[PDB]
Amino acid sequence: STGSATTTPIDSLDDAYITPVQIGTPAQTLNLDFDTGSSDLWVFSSETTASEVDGQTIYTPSKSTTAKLLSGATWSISYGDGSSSSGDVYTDTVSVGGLTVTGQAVESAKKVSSSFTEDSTIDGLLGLAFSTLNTVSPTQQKTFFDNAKASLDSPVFTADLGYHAPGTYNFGFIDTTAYTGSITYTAVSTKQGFWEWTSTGYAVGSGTFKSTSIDGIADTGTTLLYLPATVVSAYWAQVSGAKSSSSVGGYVFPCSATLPSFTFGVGSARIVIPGDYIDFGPISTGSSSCFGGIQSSAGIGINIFGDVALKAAFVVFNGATTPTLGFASK
Repeated sequence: STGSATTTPIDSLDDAYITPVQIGTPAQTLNLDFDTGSSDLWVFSSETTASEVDGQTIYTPSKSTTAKLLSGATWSISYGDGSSSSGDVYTDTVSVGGLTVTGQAVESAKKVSSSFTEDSTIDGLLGLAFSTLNTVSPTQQKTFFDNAKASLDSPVFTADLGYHAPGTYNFGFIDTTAYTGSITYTAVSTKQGFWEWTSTGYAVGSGTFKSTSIDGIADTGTTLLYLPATVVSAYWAQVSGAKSSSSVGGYVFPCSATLPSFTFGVGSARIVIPGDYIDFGPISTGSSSCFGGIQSSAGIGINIFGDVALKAAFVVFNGATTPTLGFASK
């Protein structure tokens, strides 16, 4: 089997991408944030504290004839700075573009943190990291991809995110018309539960490519590109007036600037992120100071190849017995 679904930016800045997902019988369609950096499929629901729902579409398990409460099971995900989302667990039928998994664990939120309430465009998350990170207790549950894997024509999914435009998630096949040239595959460490790999280096604009190993994760659930401070300084040095601001919490640059591209290495191949992808707009409405899309990973503990990087590429998440990651230009 295979499935395909269009993923769409939630706003004019590509702050995140939502993909429609059918849950239950009859289907309830929720717009989920497909997240290769986490491993829980969790949703706003009829059980979510009423004052914490503000425009989101909810899953109502009592209206699904295939929903079954997973007895005694709970989940909780904590955020590095902001509270937590948590709840109970059902099993139900989940389909993405008709690709169907029966008995998928669907984590129903009883509480969500404030940032989720405040974002009416995201009805929940569909995790696509490795199932070792799934938070359900006392019985860990499998991701949608893990449950689908054996049925798929190939045990793979691909991310083709758009800049200011819709994109595609495909499961089970490689659309060879979606990229240019060849796909370069690179090794993955699954020990931390992420799609963790090593970039071979970087270049700023038309400058010299610097060969240096950059370990990090391919994370569709993170907006920006987080890299070591030396790399980030080399990039912003090329933007007149750009500087790291402690109060804002990262690099800002004059909105009038024209940003250079940024190139990252995958083996001997090169992925070029156009400068326009690095502009995240005014720090506050009406400001002429803009927020950069490449930021230091210093406080994070890991480098993150988030949407700013991934949307420049066609990305293959190969879940074969030894997983690998593929990148092609597009």
